[PDB]
Amino acid sequence: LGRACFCLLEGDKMDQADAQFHFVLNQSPNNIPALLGKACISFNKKDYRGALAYYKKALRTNPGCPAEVRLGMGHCFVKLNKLEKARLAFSRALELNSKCVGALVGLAVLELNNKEADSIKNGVQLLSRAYTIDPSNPMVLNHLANHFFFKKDYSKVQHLALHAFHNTEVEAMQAESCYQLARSFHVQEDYDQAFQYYYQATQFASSSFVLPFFGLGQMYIYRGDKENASQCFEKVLKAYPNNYETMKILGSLYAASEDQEKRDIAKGHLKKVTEQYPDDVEAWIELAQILEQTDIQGALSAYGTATRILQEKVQADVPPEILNNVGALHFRLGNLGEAKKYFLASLDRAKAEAEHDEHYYNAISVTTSYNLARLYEAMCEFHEAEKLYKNILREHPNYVDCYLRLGAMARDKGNFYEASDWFKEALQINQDHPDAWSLIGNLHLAKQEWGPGQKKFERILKQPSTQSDTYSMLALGNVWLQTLHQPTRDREKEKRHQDRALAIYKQVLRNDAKNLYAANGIGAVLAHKGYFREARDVFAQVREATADISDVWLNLAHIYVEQKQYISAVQMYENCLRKFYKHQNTEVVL
Amino acid sequence: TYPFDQNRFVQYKATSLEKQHKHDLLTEPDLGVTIDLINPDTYRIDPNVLLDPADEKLLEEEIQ
Amino acid sequence: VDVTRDIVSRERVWRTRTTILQSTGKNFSKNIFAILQSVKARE
Repeated sequence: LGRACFCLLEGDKMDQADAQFHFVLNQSPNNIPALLGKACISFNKKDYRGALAYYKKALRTNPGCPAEVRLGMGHCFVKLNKLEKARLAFSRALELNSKCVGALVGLAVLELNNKEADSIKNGVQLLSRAYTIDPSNPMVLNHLANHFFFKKDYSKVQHLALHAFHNTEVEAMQAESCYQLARSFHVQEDYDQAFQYYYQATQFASSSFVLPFFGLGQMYIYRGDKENASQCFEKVLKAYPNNYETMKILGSLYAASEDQEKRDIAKGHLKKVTEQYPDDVEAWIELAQILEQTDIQGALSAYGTATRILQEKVQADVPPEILNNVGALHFRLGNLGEAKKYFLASLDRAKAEAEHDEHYYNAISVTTSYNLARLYEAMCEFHEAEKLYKNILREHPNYVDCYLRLGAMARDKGNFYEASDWFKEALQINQDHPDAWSLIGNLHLAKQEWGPGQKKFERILKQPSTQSDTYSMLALGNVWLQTLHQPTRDREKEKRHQDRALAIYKQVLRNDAKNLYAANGIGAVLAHKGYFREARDVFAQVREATADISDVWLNLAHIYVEQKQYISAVQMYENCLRKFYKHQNTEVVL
Repeated sequence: TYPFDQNRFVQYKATSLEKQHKHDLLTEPDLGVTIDLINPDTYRIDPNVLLDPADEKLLEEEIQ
Repeated sequence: VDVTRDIVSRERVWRTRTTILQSTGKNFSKNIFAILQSVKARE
């Protein structure tokens, strides 16, 4: 016994202690605490069956025990929800000795299940009597601490939670002590210290329960520490999913774009809360906030009930950021007119944000007007588009996209307009701007005699800050392919050009397998290499990938007429004619 | 984007997730009893033995 | 100016240039590079 109880003090040689106790039964099983010390070892190995097997032998004999063998009986009955037996064991423990603490605190936790039912007997009889018979008991100190938290006594919780921390030495108890001091200073907004308490609470005993993990994760919202918030909140879902633990990962949305590790879980939480309603308000906002990459109709539906949800709690006008974005959705839909109405009422609601230069409704109106001018371009109301664009540029000339959509509008008229000059001054205001810089050479695509000169005007932002630029390097491939179909291939010149375009296409192949204009380029150059049976297959791939590429319609029918498959070709020619572009495209009928 | 409040604070509260937790009793790692074969100076095994009705219904494992 | 960072922060881009070129399905290029090597086997 001396060496077996020596083992439990140090947390090791525990099966050795059980063996030396079982050495007692094979030398002298003449009294029960010889085998009850086996059962506490079994209990601490989470074997409550092996505990209670020896624990049946306690109460049949009941040696001289003021220490209440029935106390541990009830605690095993606390395990695996044998509660009614736990109550009866703690009761008879109190009848043998009401002075003992374990029975009263056991029933205190036992009635911690019902707080709204039987509050007072938990608070005073179940707890304050345990505080009376021992004011140094870190259980009852922790429980009066969390009661005082819920009773909003934030003073004496910090009187006695420190002692509840120091008087205990096991990790989970001092984890709960740090956690409770952390929740105390959290609602007291002393978050720097309470953060440390949350981290210590997690670090002491982690597998116990997940509230310290939640405390750290929400504490990482303080001080911008939110990277570990996601990692720590993952264990909350590893604990068990709840409505609570959706919104933390939803609002803490490191999912920006093409990042499914935060985005698929965002989808799961969003359809964890969409069916729910724990006073859902913004739940549809962060629904649609990821839906803009995805299906647009889901975003529409989210905004639809989101428009409603701002009206019932108070008849509050929808903020114009919502209304601008739903008009932006309808822009890529057929709902162009009510998209315009959305932008109008967006600008009005921004005007109704009369005093909100913190939120900068003026800047929101700037981008809203940008969207509305882009819409007027879709109306082909280029007059009012000019008006809105020059209104913004006369008030924010630092902006570039309005500066070049104007240029694009005159590009529709032609190249050497102020189209080309707005484009060049967009580089003058911002030479770092890759979109405008690409559009510079896009102008030069009109001048194909400026073919070999485009190496320089597509080299300027081949600086590696801009690299990798798939769009530009495919433009290099395209200006390199227009070099072909010349009588100099036999002179190995266009063969070198074919292989150089092939090298560009291999490069864009390796850096992107899923580009389709690339594969169109490979198939085109090998078709120029005379491999047309080797071309319809590679074009078939981009054909299922997306039919809505005007080029591949032509290039497939070129193969068809190369097998003289006219009755497969001209139909797909006029299928290419089903776009609203030009009633007689010339090269297509050629 | 929407200007979301930074939710650095709990007011719902998590109390549904909190009081659902039933709290362990680990005051003494051998389950709140001094384990001793010397302090039983007394024994009820002598005449007469004592066994309350609550004590018989705790002598069962699960018989309800 | 403050308007520049003021707008480019609060807006969002869901539609760029580069992922137009990339296909919305999953069309890998091993099949493409396999036939690329296969035509080289005719070479």
